[PDB]
Parts: sequence; C-alpha cells; structure tokens
Amino acid sequence: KPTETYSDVGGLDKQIEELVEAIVLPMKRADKFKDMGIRAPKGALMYGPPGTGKTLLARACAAQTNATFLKLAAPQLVQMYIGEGAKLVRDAFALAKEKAPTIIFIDELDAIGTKRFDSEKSGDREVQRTMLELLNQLDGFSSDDRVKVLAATNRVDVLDPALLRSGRLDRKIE
Amino acid sequence: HRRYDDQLKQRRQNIRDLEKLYDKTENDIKALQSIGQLIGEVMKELSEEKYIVKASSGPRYIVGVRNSVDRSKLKKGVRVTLDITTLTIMRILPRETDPLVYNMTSFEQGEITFDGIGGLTEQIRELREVIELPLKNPEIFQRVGIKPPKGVLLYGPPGTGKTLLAKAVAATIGANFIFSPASGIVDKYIGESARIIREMFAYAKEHEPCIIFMDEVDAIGGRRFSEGTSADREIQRTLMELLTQMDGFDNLGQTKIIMATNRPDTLDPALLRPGRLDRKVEIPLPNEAGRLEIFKIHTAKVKKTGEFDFEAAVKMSDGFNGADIRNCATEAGFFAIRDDRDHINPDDLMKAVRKVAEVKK
Amino acid sequence: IRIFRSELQRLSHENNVMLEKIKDNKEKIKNNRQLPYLVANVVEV
Repeated sequence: KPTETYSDVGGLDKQIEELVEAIVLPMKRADKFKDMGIRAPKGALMYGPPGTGKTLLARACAAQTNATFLKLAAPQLVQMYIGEGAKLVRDAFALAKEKAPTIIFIDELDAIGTKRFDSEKSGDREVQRTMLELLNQLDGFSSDDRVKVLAATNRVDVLDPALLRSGRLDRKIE
Repeated sequence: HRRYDDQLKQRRQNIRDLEKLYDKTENDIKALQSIGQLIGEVMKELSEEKYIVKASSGPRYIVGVRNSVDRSKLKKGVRVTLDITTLTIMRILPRETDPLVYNMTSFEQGEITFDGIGGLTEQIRELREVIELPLKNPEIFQRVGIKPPKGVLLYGPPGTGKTLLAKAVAATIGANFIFSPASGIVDKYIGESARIIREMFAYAKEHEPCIIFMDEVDAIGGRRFSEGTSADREIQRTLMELLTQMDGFDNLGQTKIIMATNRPDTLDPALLRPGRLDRKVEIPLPNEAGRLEIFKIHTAKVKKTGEFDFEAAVKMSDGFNGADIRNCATEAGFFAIRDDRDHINPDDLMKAVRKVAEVKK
Repeated sequence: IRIFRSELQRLSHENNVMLEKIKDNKEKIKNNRQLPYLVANVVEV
C-alpha cells in the first residue's frame, strides 16, 4: 500500500482515463461485470519513454485500490542457473495468496516480452520460462478481481495474440 | 448407560484410522532405504548388449544391459537409466532433451470446437479427407496406392484463423495438440535448429496420435539467392532438415506438419515444392454470415438481454474471431454501466468498434 | 458402565499396540531423514 494520489502528477489525465478504466474499475467494483457474466481485464499493455508516468502512476494505481507494489527489474531476470527471475512469477503470486488484493508490475517488459526474430529465449531459459509461468498464473483465477498483473516498457515490437484477451495484457496505453 | 454404545462405534473408527496412519509412516521409513539410479542417453550403439552412453552426472561411459531390455524400443539415441556402480541399463526412458513439455505445448486432443471455424466447411471437408483419414485408418490409401500429404499451410492475418484451426483439427481427429512455434528455432546458439527438429521428431515418433503445429514461419524461411547462408546461421539448417525428414527414409505418417505465416510468398520455395507441403490454404476474414455464428459462443454464453440484436454489431465488426469477441463483450460492459443494467445491449456492444479502431486500421 | 467397559479395554489396548509400534517408528522416521538437507529441484514429477 504505497502512499500516492493522482494529483501528485498532473497532465496525465488523458492516460489516467485509460488506466482507471482497465485497472481501477475491474478491480475496485467487479459486481457490475460479474452480473453480466463477462470476464474483467486483469491488465493493460503500457509503453512509453521513462519518466512519462508508466512507472510514476504504477504506485498511484496501486494506492487507489490499496494494493502491494511489486516491481520486476529487467537486469534482475537474467541469471546463470535456472531459477531466480523465473521464480518471481510464483513469488509475486505467493504474496497474492495471503494479501487480499494484488497488483503485479513488470519494469521493462521488452527484455522478456520481445523475442524479435531470435529464439534466444531458448539460450537463457530464465527469460523463456518466466513467460511460460505467466500463462499458468494468469489463468489461475479467471473471475477474481484481486489478482492483477501489469507491465511497462519503452515501445512494443513483437505481438502475442495469445496474450491479447480479457484477463491479460491487451489494451495498449501509450 | 446405554448411550455410550454410540461412542463405541465412533472410537472404533479412530482406532482403525490411526492404525492406517501409523502404517503409512512405516512405509515411508522403508521407502527411504531405497537406492536410486542415474540417467543418460545412448551416444553410439556398439552391439546389441553394449551401448555407448553419456552420463548426465558425469563423463561419457559405456554400459551394458540388466533385465527387461526391449531392443525395439531401446536403440541408439534413447534415454536410459544408468547405474552408479556397475554401470548397467535397468529402466527404459522416453527420449527427452529440451523441455518438450515447456518450450513445446502438448495437450490431449483439441480445445477449440467446430463452431468457431465455421464457414470453412467446404475447405475443411477436403482437408479432413487427406488428414483425418490416414491418422485413423491408414489402410484407406494403401489399397489405392497413394500417399497422404504431410505439410498443410494455413496462412492469413495474424491471430485470425491461426489459433482456431490449430486446435480444431486435433479436436475432431483425436490426436494430441503439439504447438511448436518457429520462434523457438532461430537464435544465437551452436546447432540449435539441428536439435529442435530431431527432438520434435522423436516426440512424434513415441506418441503416434499427434499433430505438430507451428507459428510465424516467415522468419525461418526465404531462399536468399543461391539458397545458402549469408549472415543467417539458423535459417539454412532449418530449411534442409525439414526437407530431409519428410522426403527421407522415415517420415511422420501419424503426424502432420502445420505452418502458419502471413503470406506464402515470404517463405522458401524449396519447402513449397511437392513431396513435403502439398496444401496451400488461405484464411480469409469472416463475413456477415460467417460472424453470425461467432457471436453465438462467447457473447451468447454471458448474461444478455432477450432483445439483444446480434446483427447490429456484425456490420461494424471486422475480422473478429472467437478470441477477439471476448474483448468486445468486455468493452461493452464499460459503456453499459451508465445505463444501470445487469445485462448487455446491442448499441453498447457497437461502441467497442471505434475504441479498437484507434489502434488497428 | 458395564458392557461399554468390556469393549473399551480392547480398543484401549489395541491403541497401545500401535503406540509401541509408532514409538519405534517415530525414532526411525526422524533419524532416517538427513538433517543437512541439500537444495534440489525436481524437473519432472
């Protein structure tokens, strides 16, 4: 539960309208979407230069709903022995069990999120198995609004239609 | 004083329950005294009773056989169970090198049903005859004297028709669903694409009822000029190995190779020749009549009004498959909150069009 | 108070039979487990 508001950083209300719609609304009150049977989105794809509010409004969106801030650094996801960053998918989910709400953040998604034309995720298996564990954890709770996963980076290059859906990162917020 | 007989049957159950709990503890004590073994793969076959192997826990060794050794299922290049002392083979293990259950998606039969692929029935009917038939009854084409096709090319817009047709074919046939995208092939490594196809061919060899599917094969293709390698290491090894598997001495008769790309002209014509890829199938966008059955799966499953009009949002929808309508029904709920309704309206679903039109053309 | 005490003695004694049986098992299950546990990861269950 970091301490922040939306008035500390101004001028982003254009982007905040897209953030509150894809984060605060499906999380805070889910009774409107559950009565319709549809599944609320658990995240929205975010990209932009550093300091533009992608990492500034991260704690702001977590403070409005009173959620725990978990940041995943890109250099911290690459190691020698298989483990570490690959376990952070379960580590961030482990804190989601006891704590009633949750919001998970990923800093510099392009490290593990952009495969480009290379399979190098097979070379370093901490990067690939990290994305593999996300598919299992994002499908764990379909109707639960208390588990959220977010990511922020510079730009978006490789698209993954398997990741584009309700309950995962879909809507692009620039 | 006779009321204690009810407790007699209750306490007797506890005597039998604790006796079973204390018995399982002794079984765990006896299980700790067991001795495990090692694991390795045969590097070279010296003879029938001698196999040159490579230990995972140590250097290369040459071991023998112990018992229950099936020489048909065990051969050169098969994972074995090494002995730590006498260096023998005890149990036969399936061939596994890379995380075939992680890097490659293996699921029992299919997932997506026929209602999502609807509208292609004219094309699907011709595809099932050359695919579903040789997988079920291989003796159909044996009496005719022909061979079933191997590669079948399904190409179209990204995310449209690639995921649906992948899991729908394996659902009607009954063969397992293998997802091995082409993005897990070309990298920076020494001989990566050489061992990816071999282990993929080894998995399809062990389990016959399986079908291999790929994704984004445009990056691993291309003819260059003379069809050699210039500043691309892993492309040419993929082009030749895929040609030698189907046209070689041992092909996959129980497994069909499927590729997915945007256009067939972006691939290598060497793989598009007869003998490997015999089928080029274009995936178009669903029309007004095709999308009528698409909104009847996910959108019709969620709670909606009885007066909800499906045809109202079909004219404004462009290329929305069963996966894309999940977001349309989701985005329709945001605009329906202002009206204070527990269901969805046809005009509220049409508001999700212009919202998506800001990103896509 | 009369018939119940006859069957209670049998169940109480049988509970002592497994008591001495687990008494030697509790010493084995704790001692057989190696206290300096080594870090390991199971690849396939």
